[PDB]
Amino acid sequence: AARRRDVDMVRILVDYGTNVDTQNGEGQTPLHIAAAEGDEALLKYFYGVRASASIADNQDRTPMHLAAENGHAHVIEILADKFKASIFERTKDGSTLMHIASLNGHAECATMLFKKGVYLHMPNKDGARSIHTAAAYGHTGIINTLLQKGEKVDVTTNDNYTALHIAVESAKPAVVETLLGFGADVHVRGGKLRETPLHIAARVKDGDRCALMLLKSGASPNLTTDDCLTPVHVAARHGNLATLMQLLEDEGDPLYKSNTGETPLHMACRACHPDIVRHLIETVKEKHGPDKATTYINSVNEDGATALHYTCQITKEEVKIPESDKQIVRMLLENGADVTLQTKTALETAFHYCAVAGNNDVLMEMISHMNPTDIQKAMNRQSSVGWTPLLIACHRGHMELVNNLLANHARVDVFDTEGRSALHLAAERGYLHVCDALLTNKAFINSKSRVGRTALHLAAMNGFTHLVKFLIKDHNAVIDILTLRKQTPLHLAAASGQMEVCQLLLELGANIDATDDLGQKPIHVAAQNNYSEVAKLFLQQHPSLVNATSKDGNTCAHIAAMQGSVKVIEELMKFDRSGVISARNKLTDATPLQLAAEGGHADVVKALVRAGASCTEENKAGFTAVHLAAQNGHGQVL
Amino acid sequence: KDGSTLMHIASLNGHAECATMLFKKGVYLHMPNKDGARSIHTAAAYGHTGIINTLLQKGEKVDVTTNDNYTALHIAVESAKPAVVETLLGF
Repeated sequence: AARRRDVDMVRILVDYGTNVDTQNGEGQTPLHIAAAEGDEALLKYFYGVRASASIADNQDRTPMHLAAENGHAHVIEILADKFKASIFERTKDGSTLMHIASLNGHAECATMLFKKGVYLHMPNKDGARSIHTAAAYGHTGIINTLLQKGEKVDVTTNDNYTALHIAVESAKPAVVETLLGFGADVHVRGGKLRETPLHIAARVKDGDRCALMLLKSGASPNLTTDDCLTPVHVAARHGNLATLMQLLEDEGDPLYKSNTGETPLHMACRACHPDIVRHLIETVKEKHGPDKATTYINSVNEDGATALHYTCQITKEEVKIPESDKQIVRMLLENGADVTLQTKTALETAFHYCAVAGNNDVLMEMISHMNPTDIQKAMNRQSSVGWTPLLIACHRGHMELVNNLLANHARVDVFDTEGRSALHLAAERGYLHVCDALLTNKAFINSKSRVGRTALHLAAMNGFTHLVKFLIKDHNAVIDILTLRKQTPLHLAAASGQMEVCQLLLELGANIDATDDLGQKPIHVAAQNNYSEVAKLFLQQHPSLVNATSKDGNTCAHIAAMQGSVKVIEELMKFDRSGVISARNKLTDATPLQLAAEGGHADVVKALVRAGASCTEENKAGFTAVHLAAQNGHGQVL
Repeated sequence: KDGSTLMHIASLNGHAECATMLFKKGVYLHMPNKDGARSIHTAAAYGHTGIINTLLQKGEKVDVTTNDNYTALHIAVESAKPAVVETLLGF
């Protein structure tokens, strides 16, 4: 009867003794359904029975609060006749139900809720007052009555936003008209970015209805942000077309220059918007001539960046419009370009950025159409590192792009400052079909770097067994290639300690005990970087009987004593403990306990003393290992 | 396209009896021009003292500036209207 606004059934049912403060599953009271219903008949009937109204719903919508959720005023005054507290609205965010009257927008509720709910001004937990939410949800009459009651529209929040700086965020046009009529200053400031409202008007998606009303009352497209950028730059960023047309119509210059040297063409192009770039070149072509349009396209930001550099850095994931990047490149190349434009610091042209990104599934074609032969002059140049886009694309693994560059016949014999080819980069990152695409294009396997590393050395270093099978099996790469440090990739593979790779190299077979520049049999290099399972491969398979190995310095167990390799010497002692205790170095007469105590590794002492290893083995100088503990200062070994 | 806002038109021609009924009806005090000039700036520009008496009566501080920072003296002296500047000093 309350929600149906039935007064006869409330008089008879309440005359039958019903609950005056009844509660449904939602918790909204029947008197709260009378104030929320906007029916003063059931409000005076429940007020005649003195119905308590403090028990609101689950959303705390009390009789004045749910009556303001409807918009009734006599239900709020009759709620005050039922002693509703008009000074009590809080909902852990500063409810303060003039905000609710600014949520829904009821002026007849706002006047009686001004005489009754006397609070002008109590802000939200964000810091927003009633004009901020009235301007947010777009209720002009509430702004007429709150501005009539007296509150300056230069009011800010905790985040410094004025009423324009919230009404333009919601893009409510006639609200902004009333705020300009109230006396708002269109320049003023923004929160945490220190921004004019045009920087909001060129950022919100619906700004075109509102930004002209910022320019009807006059505003400043010359006004920069904290990062020194016009709102032309902002509409260049956020993809707003008609707003940018209004900004250029209002004598906003497209010729400004950011703190990073960026024109709005640059950051317009980086956000990938075709009609903005189109429109900017169509305006600069008129108001400065096509020559200054060509120098405007070839305008140079900080670190030598032109707009062609900001073409290529977009990707195929963040493109989100199918043929946008291609026609942006058509609008930039077709209207004059400096297609190389070698950058200032990092020496690389905009072509290199194609190989950085992967939108050169399309953009490599589009740039690669409008040059007859100097494409090769673009492809044969090197970066500051010394990189060609073959080195960058093969460094990343954009496979179809590598198929595009090799069909466009770039030279595979380029070299970086580290003496590396594309086989060394793609083999370093481990891509199969990139190296396959190189070797179809007559790449040279067994090339070497400054360290003399081959592609097999890097693939064995970085764990790519399919690339190792691909090189040795598919392309007959030599297995026992030495570095400049005279290292085969079995112990350069055991240097990084990759077990299955060394299983593959021993499955293909090579000279195991081939010494390195330090005379290093492979388990020495396995013991320097203390990979226990790799020594378990070279020793569990046991192809060379290298437990009693010899190097230029010492044996493997001595290096195991040097590193503190209790797992590695646990495997070595667990295989050949009797032959691992008696390790006397032929050059120094040293034992592994002496290098353990000299290194101060107490756990190696626990392992070898746990296996035997009497301490009384004197050196060539003559010491027990206790004396090396005394010389080196390791009391745990003591 | 330049912020017409016909209280400016009442400040162009200078009719106070049109300004009162155009204040109750054309309720906008304050919407500036595309240059940034409000109704006191054009009333002071074209030299109509009674419009400045009624707009100053309706409430608007004469330290108001434009987009180009000119106060009401900084436009009334550009037009060199003397008694306008007298009323602005009285304001």
